[PDB]
Amino acid sequence: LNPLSPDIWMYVLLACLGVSCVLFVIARFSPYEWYNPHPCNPDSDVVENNFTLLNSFWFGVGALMQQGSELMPKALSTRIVGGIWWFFTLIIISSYTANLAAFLTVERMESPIDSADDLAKQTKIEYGAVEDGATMTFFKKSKISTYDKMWAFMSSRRQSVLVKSNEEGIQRVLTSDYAFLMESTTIEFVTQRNCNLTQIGGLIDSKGYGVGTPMGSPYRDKITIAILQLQEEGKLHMMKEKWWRGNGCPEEE
Amino acid sequence: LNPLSPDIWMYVLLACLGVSCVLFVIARFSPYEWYNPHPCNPDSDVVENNFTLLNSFWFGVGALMQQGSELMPKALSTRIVGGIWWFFTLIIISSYTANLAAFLTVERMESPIDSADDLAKQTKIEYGAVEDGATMTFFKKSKISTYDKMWAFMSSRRQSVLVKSNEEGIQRVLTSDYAFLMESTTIEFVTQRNCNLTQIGGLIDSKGYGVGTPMGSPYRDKITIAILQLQEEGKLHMMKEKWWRGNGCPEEESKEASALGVQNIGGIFIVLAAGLVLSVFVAVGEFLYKSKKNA
Amino acid sequence: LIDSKGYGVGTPMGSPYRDKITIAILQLQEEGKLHMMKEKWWRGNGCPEEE
Amino acid sequence: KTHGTIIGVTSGIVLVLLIISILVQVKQPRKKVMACKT
Ligand SMILES: *[C@@H]1O[C@H](CO)[C@@H](O)[C@H](O)[C@H]1NC(C)=O
Ligand SMILES: *[C@@H]1O[C@H](CO)[C@@H](O)[C@H](O)[C@H]1NC(C)=O
Ligand SMILES: *[C@@H]1O[C@H](CO)[C@@H](O)[C@H](O)[C@H]1NC(C)=O
Repeated sequence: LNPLSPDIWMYVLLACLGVSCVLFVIARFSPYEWYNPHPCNPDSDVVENNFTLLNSFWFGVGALMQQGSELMPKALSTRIVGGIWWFFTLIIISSYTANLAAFLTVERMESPIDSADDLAKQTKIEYGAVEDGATMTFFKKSKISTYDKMWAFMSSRRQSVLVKSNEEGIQRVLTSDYAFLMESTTIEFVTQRNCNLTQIGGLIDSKGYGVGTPMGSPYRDKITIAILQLQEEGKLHMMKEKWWRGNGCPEEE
Repeated sequence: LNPLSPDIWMYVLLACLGVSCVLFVIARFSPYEWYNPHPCNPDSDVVENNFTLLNSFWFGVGALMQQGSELMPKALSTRIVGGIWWFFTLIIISSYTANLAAFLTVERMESPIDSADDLAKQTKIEYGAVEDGATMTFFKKSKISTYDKMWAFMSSRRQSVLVKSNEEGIQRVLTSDYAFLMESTTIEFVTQRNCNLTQIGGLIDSKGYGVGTPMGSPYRDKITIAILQLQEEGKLHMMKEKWWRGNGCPEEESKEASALGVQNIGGIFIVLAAGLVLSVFVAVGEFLYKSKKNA
Repeated sequence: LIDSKGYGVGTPMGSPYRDKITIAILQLQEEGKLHMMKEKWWRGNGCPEEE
Repeated sequence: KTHGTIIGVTSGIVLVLLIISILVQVKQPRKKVMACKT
């Protein structure tokens, strides 16, 4: 019912009722309309209109309902009125399909924001990040003009939008237009286990997860070999599954 | 009738008349088009032609709308006319809905807010601001990379966008399409007064009105508390209103859906009422004329 | 990305340059110069206009 | 639905149209019964 405002719907109601009743009260009081019943009617004296409330009421119902009913009118007045009814319903329903097509197309042709630079150009959607989470710091020291102007916008809010707490920016995004630029892993974790949330764009940066050791650590090279073994095997894949999608998938829409 | 040329709007009516009259012509001198009244009885005439002067016009009308009557002819030389008729009807119906669709789709796509925050990437309204006031001084060195472009374009055409003063700015706006750019307080007040003048967009920056004072004077730090007290009372808000109330602009339909309504559909209902009252008029006229023929 | 692999520099055992090159790589990575020069040498034509 | 009916631009128009409709519907079965008699 959306593509036609409920200011017209009652008008369909009243207009239909009026057309039906008026066309009947025109048709019953007419001298031509009475007609002989019998097929081989040898000029009998039983001519009468057939129209009953049911005959005309759903005549209007069918015409409004975009389907020719029975009981063609005969008199000039009834015929012109029924023509006006046909015209009215035609124009209304044609308009209806027009507007509904308008909605469907205009929705279909929208484009959701996707690119980090696409957001750079944008102003209403607010970028965000847990400040000093090593992310916005990179923006401080970024050299790409895009990242430079994102950092400029960040400084422009001056912590008015920037939050210090991950979950808090999470809810901000849940409730407002907020970006809250964070690290990839938490993104995947939350998204797979959340509603209404999406990974967007690619990966801006290339940080790495490693093992910290002193200059002298025998296990350094050994563990390099070990990790190349595991990643060659990919047990880390199933581990990520276990702790990201093993809860992600059951909680996945 | 907007999604069609009125030329066609009258040509179609005259073609209605023409097709009807030629239909009656072809029906009259047609042998096959004489049905037998009392058909189960073989003893009668063949007066039944399924067509009067009334019938031809009637079927020209009622065939058009996708209901149709049951007054079909039976001759091949007739059906052919009817087929061309229904083909013309199909073409006009397929055109009309489509064109109305194109209209409304363009209207939906007609975003009116001017981007509501950045007339940047529009490059045609020719916005402006109070010359060398506080605004451009912000736009100068403002590296937000959107409002920068605004500064660039106001810098280029720094002969028509830079305006003498507030009154002259708003008068230039009233003159022609000229978006204007200055302090939200005056914006609000003057739009609080010129009601059908329009508020645009939310906030851009935020500055401070406080109280100046001799340097290091104790007065400042003991008027600060008074200011804070007035704030945390609320006298500030109602006091602000009392000088900013002015005259309230009548509301405008922003939130409510631009789904089709009566402001865009209405005329047809009044068309209906006028036609049907005309119809009852001519109906009682015809009844009395029937009686006059009898009486 | 179906798989994960990394291009690294080769050297025999005991090379002093392993660590001095790791730190250099990290600094240049934080410089984003790698990013821009990767863009350049992987730029090519770009997308035409197709709408 | 009380407010929905009552609140409209000049529901008075709504009521007038409803009155016309109801009254003419009342007119109908009179001629229905008279036709049945005739
Ligand atoms: C959609 O956007 C509105 C805009 O304020 C926001 O309030 C709302 O939480 C969002 N989500 C839903 C489900 O409406
Ligand atoms: C997603 O939004 C819906 C409303 O559209 C809400 O009922 C649901 O709780 C939301 N889920 C979240 C925020 O995870
Ligand atoms: C507002 O209404 C007045 C009517 O007196 C008219 O003169 C004026 O042009 C309208 N528009 C503006 C922006 O004032």
